[PDB]
Amino acid sequence: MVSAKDFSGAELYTLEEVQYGKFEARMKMAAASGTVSSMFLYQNGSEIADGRPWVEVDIEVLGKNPGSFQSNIITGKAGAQKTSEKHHAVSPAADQAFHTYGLEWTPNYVRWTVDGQEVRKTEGGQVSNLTGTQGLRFNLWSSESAAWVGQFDESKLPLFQFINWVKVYKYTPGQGEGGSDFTLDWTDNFDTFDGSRWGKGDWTFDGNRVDLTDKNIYSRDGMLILALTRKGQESFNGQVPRD
Ligand SMILES: [Ca+2]
Repeated sequence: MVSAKDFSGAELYTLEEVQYGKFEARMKMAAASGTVSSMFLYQNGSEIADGRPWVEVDIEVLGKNPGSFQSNIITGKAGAQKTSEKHHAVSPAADQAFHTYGLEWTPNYVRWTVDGQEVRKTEGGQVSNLTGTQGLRFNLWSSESAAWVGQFDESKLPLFQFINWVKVYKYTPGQGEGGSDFTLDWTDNFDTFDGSRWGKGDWTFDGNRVDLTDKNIYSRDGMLILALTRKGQESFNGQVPRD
């Protein structure tokens, strides 16, 4: 899908969705005023305004402040969303080093972790409204809401978000591993783009100044790269960072 938008971004998403689990991703985020660099659980179809419930859990690095990320739980329905934005410091800055971002989802709570340390845990409330299944996604784009992400600093493009690896665990309460309540299910070390596991976004949405396209996701040197660039300049010409 293609529009006249001058920029292209990326959205990586799992082809399958699941109910509950732990999701970890080792990554280095991208950040410039005006950008959004993320990791989120998402129930496909939530955007359908037919009275259907919205189910989503977010980790979003807003480009204007690379030293922190916003957490969020989105429930309710399209046009009538219920949110819970919170902010958490990340050191060193999200775009300066790799960190391990974790999301835990059970029937009773959602937990956010950075390098194994909890930064947020929500129990009940919106967690009870996270029904159904959710897929694991990551995207990199730029919001037209200057108040949320800051004025768009186009001069800083191109930008790249690097994903070293992803681990997904099944929710095994009381049956988990090492005493925990999660059992490792699968891991992707991104030595390749595995199309049997992931999809690449190929759409855009209002408020996004970029087209999400398949040309903005690729792998090199054990890293999955998400690119935010001007249209036609999606290729990465640098050296992949080491973790
Ligand atoms: Ca890797």
